[PDB]
Amino acid sequence: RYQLEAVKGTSDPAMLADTIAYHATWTVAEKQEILELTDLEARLKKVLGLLSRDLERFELDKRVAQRVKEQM
Amino acid sequence: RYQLEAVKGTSDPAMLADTIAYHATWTVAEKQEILELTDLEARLKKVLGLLSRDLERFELDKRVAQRVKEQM
Repeated sequence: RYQLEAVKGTSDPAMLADTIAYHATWTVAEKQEILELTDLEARLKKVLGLLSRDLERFELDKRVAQRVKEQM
Repeated sequence: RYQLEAVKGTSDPAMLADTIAYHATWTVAEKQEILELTDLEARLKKVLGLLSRDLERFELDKRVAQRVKEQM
């Protein structure tokens, strides 16, 4: 959990947003598309949505695995 | 269950998993495959699934037998 200790110590939203977006390993094409934006709102919203989708898919996969265990 | 209760203080919980697998009635080949497995999580989930299935079979046997007495 050492990647969560580099997002504190300062009070500038832009730098923290940039480093959080960088820390999330995404595809290079989507990284370039994010970098193409001049503001941060749209890219932060996209990253948040992608992370929420990934968490939902992980939980769904675990629950489906348990359900398939019960089914077999 | 006295064998399992006599080894409560035994360390190396892989031993505990193997003993729980050995104390439940299924294929002896399955017992040997689980015991010789080096990893713990895989054997843990496999034995948990076997316990789920045999608990299901015994509970369904109990309710079937209740229906047996009711139908007679």
